[PDB]
Amino acid sequence: SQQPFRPRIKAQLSGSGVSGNTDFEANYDNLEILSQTIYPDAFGNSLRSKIKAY
Amino acid sequence: SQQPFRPRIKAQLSGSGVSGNTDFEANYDNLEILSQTIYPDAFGNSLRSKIKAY
Repeated sequence: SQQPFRPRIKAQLSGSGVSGNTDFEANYDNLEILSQTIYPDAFGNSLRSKIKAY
Repeated sequence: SQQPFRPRIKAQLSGSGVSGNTDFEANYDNLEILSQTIYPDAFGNSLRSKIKAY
């Protein structure tokens, strides 16, 4: 269902987590999503033939 | 077979007529027929599309 498409990446997690008994809320890691929009493009070409006899 | 059409109406009589002993030929009435001619007319409209891809 061809539409302008939007592919997304997620960056690498690059935080220190938690050590030992510390719970996750002391260092939550941030998921980051980057995006791009790809709009379609129509293009074509045609060939016209001669008369059937030829 | 939709040809040009021609309807007709019969007009209503007027005119004095004859009185007494006067004979009919002294005032003949006119049986008047009126007609109209309706000629057909062709008319139409159109919508063109963009490329199938669009």
